[PDB]
Amino acid sequence: SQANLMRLKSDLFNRSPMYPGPTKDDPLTVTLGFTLQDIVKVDSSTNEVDLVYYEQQRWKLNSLMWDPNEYGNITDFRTSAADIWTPDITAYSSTRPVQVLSPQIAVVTHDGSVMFIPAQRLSFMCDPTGVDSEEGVTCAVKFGSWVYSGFEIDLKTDTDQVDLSSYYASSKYEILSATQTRQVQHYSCCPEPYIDVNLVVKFRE
Amino acid sequence: SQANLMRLKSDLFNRSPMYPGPTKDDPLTVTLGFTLQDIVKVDSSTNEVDLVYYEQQRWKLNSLMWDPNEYGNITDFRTSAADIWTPDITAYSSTRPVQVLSPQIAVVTHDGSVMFIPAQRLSFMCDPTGVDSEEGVTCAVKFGSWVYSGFEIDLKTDTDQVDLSSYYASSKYEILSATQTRQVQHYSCCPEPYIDVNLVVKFRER
Amino acid sequence: SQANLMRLKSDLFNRSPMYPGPTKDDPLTVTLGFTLQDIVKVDSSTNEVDLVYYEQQRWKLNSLMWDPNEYGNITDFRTSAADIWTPDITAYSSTRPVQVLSPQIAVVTHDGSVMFIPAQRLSFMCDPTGVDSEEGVTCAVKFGSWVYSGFEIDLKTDTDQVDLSSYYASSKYEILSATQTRQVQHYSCCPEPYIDVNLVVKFRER
Amino acid sequence: QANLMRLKSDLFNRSPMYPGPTKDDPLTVTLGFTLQDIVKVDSSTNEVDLVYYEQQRWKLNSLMWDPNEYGNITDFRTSAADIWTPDITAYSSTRPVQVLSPQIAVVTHDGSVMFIPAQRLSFMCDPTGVDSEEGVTCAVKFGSWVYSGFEIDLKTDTDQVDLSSYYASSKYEILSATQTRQVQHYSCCPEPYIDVNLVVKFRE
Amino acid sequence: QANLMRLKSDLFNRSPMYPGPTKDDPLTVTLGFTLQDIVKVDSSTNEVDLVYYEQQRWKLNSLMWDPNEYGNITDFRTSAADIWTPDITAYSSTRPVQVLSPQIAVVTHDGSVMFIPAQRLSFMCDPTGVDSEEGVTCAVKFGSWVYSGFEIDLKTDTDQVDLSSYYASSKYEILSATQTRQVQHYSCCPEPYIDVNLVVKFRE
Amino acid sequence: GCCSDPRCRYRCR
Amino acid sequence: GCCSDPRCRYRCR
Amino acid sequence: GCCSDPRCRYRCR
Ligand SMILES: [Mg+2]
Ligand SMILES: [Mg+2]
Ligand SMILES: [Mg+2]
Ligand SMILES: [Mg+2]
Ligand SMILES: [Mg+2]
Repeated sequence: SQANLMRLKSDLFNRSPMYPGPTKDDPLTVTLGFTLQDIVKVDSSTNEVDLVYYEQQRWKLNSLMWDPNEYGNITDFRTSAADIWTPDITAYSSTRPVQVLSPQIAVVTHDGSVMFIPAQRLSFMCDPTGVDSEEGVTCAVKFGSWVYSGFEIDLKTDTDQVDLSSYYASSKYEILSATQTRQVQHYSCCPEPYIDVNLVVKFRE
Repeated sequence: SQANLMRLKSDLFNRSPMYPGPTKDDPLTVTLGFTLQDIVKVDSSTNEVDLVYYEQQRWKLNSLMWDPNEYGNITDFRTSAADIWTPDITAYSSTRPVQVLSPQIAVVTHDGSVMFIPAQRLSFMCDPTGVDSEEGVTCAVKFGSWVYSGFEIDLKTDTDQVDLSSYYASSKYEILSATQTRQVQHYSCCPEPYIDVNLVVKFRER
Repeated sequence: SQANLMRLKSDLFNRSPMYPGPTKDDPLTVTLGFTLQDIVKVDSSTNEVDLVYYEQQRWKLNSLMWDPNEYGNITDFRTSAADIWTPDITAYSSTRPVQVLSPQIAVVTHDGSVMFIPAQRLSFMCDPTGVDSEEGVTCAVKFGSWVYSGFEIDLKTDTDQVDLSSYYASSKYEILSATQTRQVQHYSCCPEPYIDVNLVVKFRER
Repeated sequence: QANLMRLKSDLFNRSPMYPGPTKDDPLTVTLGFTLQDIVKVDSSTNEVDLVYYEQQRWKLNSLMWDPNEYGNITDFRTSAADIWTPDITAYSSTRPVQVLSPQIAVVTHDGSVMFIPAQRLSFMCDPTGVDSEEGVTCAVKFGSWVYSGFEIDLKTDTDQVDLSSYYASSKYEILSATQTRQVQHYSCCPEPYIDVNLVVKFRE
Repeated sequence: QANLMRLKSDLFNRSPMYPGPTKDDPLTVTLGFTLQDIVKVDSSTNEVDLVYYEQQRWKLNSLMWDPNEYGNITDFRTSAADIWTPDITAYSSTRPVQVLSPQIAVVTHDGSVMFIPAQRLSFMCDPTGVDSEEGVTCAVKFGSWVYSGFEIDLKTDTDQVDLSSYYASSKYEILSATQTRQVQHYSCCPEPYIDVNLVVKFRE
Repeated sequence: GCCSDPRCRYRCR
Repeated sequence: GCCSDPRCRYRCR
Repeated sequence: GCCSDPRCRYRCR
C-alpha cells in the first residue's frame, strides 16, 4: 500500500531522468485560475496594492503517467513541488517578490496531470485613487511564463470569472468584478507570441 | 546509551525508504492543540491580527516503531523535524508567511508516536473594529491540510478549550474565550470529507 | 526533441568542467539594456529612490554552442540560471540588496549566445528634492562588474535609449528622459579600462 | 596546521555525529548573557528589543583529543554546522531572533565547546512607565525547547548579566540585569524543567 | 579557459580546504573602508545606517602557484564560497548586515586574496546634534568574532577612511572618518584581541 | 464549493 | 501545567 | 582612484 506508493515514486522520480521543460516539439498547456481571498492593503503614496489569492495551476506530462494496476490501484498522490517540474508563472508588474503562504505540495494523477495551488501575497502596480467612491478603482496584472513563448507554454482558464466564494467578508475592500482572461502578447522584440492571463479586479471601500 | 541512540536513528532513517505520506488505504490521524501566548498586534487599516502560539501536533507512524529492548531500553528520542515526515497543517487565511519562533525538533516514541510543537507568529484576516469596547471582537482562522482530504489525514483535538495557561498577563488584549473545534465539510460531488480545526478567539483591549 | 533536449543539456553541462569566467586572454562582451517599468518610491528623508525594471543581459560562450542537426533541430533552450555562468553586473550605488521579481531562467541559443532578463527592484542613492516641479530631478546609477576590469568583461548597449514602452502609465512619476550609456574610465597606474553603463533618469511627479 | 586538517578529519569524518543527550548520558549547558543594548521599546504592542551575546558552553567526550598527537593543538575554530548545538530558545519571543555574528564555535581538547551567538531578540514586555525614575522590569526565560532536565541541565556561572559592554549612549540605561536558574516540577512526572530567567530593569 | 580550469581544479579539488588560521600558522588580515553613504539616522532607537565597501586582504600559502605552469596566469576571480574568508564582524550592529555586492574574490599567484564586500550596516549610534555645525561622532569596532590575536592579526594600510566616492548629495556631510587598530585584553584571559575602530564624525 | 478547496480541486478539471 | 510545557507534552495524550 | 575601485584594487597591493 505504502510500499506501492514508494515504488511508484521511485519509478517516476529516481529511476527517471529530469524532465527538461517544454520544447517547441513537445509544447505544454497550463490551466490557470484564481481564488481571491483579500485585498489586504492599498498604498496611495506608491500606487502599490497587495492581494492574497490561491493560484490554481494545472498541467499534464507524459512522463508522469502510470498504469494504476501496476501500482496497487493508486490513482494519484501528493508530492513536494520540488520533486517535479513546475512552470515559471510570474506576475508581470509586481513590486516585491511574491510571498508564499502555503505548503509547496502538488497532486499528481495517473494520467500525468499535475494540480498545484500556491497561496500567495502579491504587491503590484495599481493606482487606488478613488477606492473610497462608489464607482471604485480598477486594477489589473498579467500572469505568464517569464521565459517561454507561446510555442512552448500555452495558457488557458476554465472560467473567465474569478472565484470570490472565499473572499474575506470583512475585508476593508469589496469586489465589484473580477475576471481572468487569456491574452496573446507580442510584447518585446521577438516575433513570437507570449501568452498571459489578465486578472482584472474592480473594487472599492 | 549514545551508541544505542545512534544505531536506533540509523536503523530508522538511513536504512529505510522515506515515508511517502498517508494514503486513502493507510490514513493518518493528526491531533491538534493550541497554546495561545499573546495577541501582539491588531491592524485596523488592513484588518490583520498577529498571534503567537504553540501548535501541538501529534501523529503515529508504523514505520517509526521500535522494540526498546533491541536499543538499550530507549523509549523515545528527539530528532530534527527534517528527518521525518510532517503533516502540512496550514492556516487557511494567513496574510504573511508564518514565522517560526522555536527549534524545528520533534519527540519520537517507540510506538511510532510523534509529538511536534512549533511556536509561530501568524498574521491573519480579522476585523478588530470594536476591540476597545466591552463586548470585544471575535476572530477565527481555520487550520488544515493543504492537499490531503479527510480520506488521508483526519484532524482531531483532545479538547475544545484553547490552552490559555501561558497567555501573556500584560498583553494589550484580554482573552474572553478561545476554542478549537473540529469541522467537517462535505461537497455535493464527492464522498470525501474535508476537516479543519477552527480556532475562534474573542478578545478586547485590556 | 525532448529526448534530444535531455541529450543536449547532458552534453553541455554534465560532460564538461565548469566554465571559469572570462580571462584577459579570452575576454567577454556583455550587452546591457534596461526596460524601466516604474519609479515606485522616492524617499526625501534618506535620498533613496526605488526602481522596478527588466535588465536584459546578453553574452556569448563558445562552450555553449551546438549543431542543431545533431539534436533534433533544437536551436535554443531554457535553463536554470544556476546551470550556467552569469556576469556579476552590479549597481554601484545601491542602498539595499536587490530584490529579484522574476524566475532565474535564461535562454541559450545554438551559437553560444545567452539571454538572461532579471526583473529587479533596486534602491539607490538619489536626491529627489525638486521632483514636484516642472523641471523634475535627475538620477543616475552606474552598472558594471564588481571584480572584472574591461580587459575581461566589456560592456555595451544596443541603444542609448531606455525602453519606456512598458512604463506603468499610472505611476506617481512621469519619465522625462531615460538613457543608458557606456562609460570608460582609466587610471594613471593601470592599463585597463574600467567600463560601466550609466543609467540616467529624469523624472517628475505626474 | 596540516595537524589541524588531520584533527578535523578524525573528529568529523571518521565517526557518526552526536545524536544529542540522553537520560543516561545527560549534558550540562552553561548559559551567560552580555547585554549590549535595549534598542527599541514598542508601547502599543508591548514588545521590547534586546541586543546581547549569549555564551553557551557544554562538553562532549566525542570531541576530546590528546594534543600531543596533533602538533600540540589545544583548541580550534569550526563552523557550528560541523557539530551538535543545544536548542536554547527564548520562551516569549515575538519575532524570530536575528543572528548578528558568524555561526562559528570553539572546541577545546577536553571536548569543551564555547559558542557565543550575538542576537537581536524581540520579546513580550510591557514598557509603560519606562520614562520614570523607577523604570520598568522585564523578563524572558531561556531553555531547551524539547529536552527536560533529565537530558539537558542548565547552569549559570554567575547571576550577574555582563553589563560592562552596555552601549553608553543607549536610549535606555540599565538599572539591573540578572540571570537565574529556575526549576519547575509538575504533578505528573519526576523530571525537572530547567530554564534561565533573564530579568532586566531599565528606564530612559 | 583551459589553463584557468586546470589551475582552479589544482587549487580547489586536489586539496583539503584550508581549516582557518592556527597559533602555529597565524594570519594577518588587512582592512580598509570606503564609505559611500550615511543613509539614515534614527533618534528613537539610536541606530545609524552606513553603506560602505570593506576591503579585506590576506595571503595563504595553499593558494600560491607558478604562473609558468598555468599559461602565465597571474590572478583569477572566483566565488568566495570556493575559499576560506575571515569572520570580520562589526561588534555593535543592531541588524544582520546586508550584502550589496556579488560574493567574489580575486586571488593572485603569490597567495594573496582580495575580497571587497559592499554592506549596509545598522549600528548603535546616538545622532543627537547631527543638525549642528559641530555634528555627532559615532564609532563601531570590526574584528574576528572567534579568533584572538594569536591566530588573526588586523592591520590597516592607512588611518584615513577612503571618502573619494562618498555620495555627494547625501543628507550627511563627513567631517572626519578614521579607521584604527586597537588591542585590548579581558581580565580573565591572556589572549590579546584586535579590532579596527571606524570613527566617523558627520553632520546634516 | 469543490473547486475552491485546495483539496477537492484535483478532482475538478 | 505539564501539558502546557513543550518539553513535557509528549507524555500527556 | 584605482584603490577606490573594487575591480582595480587587487593591484594597489
Ligand atoms: Mg522561441
Ligand atoms: Mg482523495
Ligand atoms: Mg586585470
Ligand atoms: Mg523526558
Ligand atoms: Mg586562543
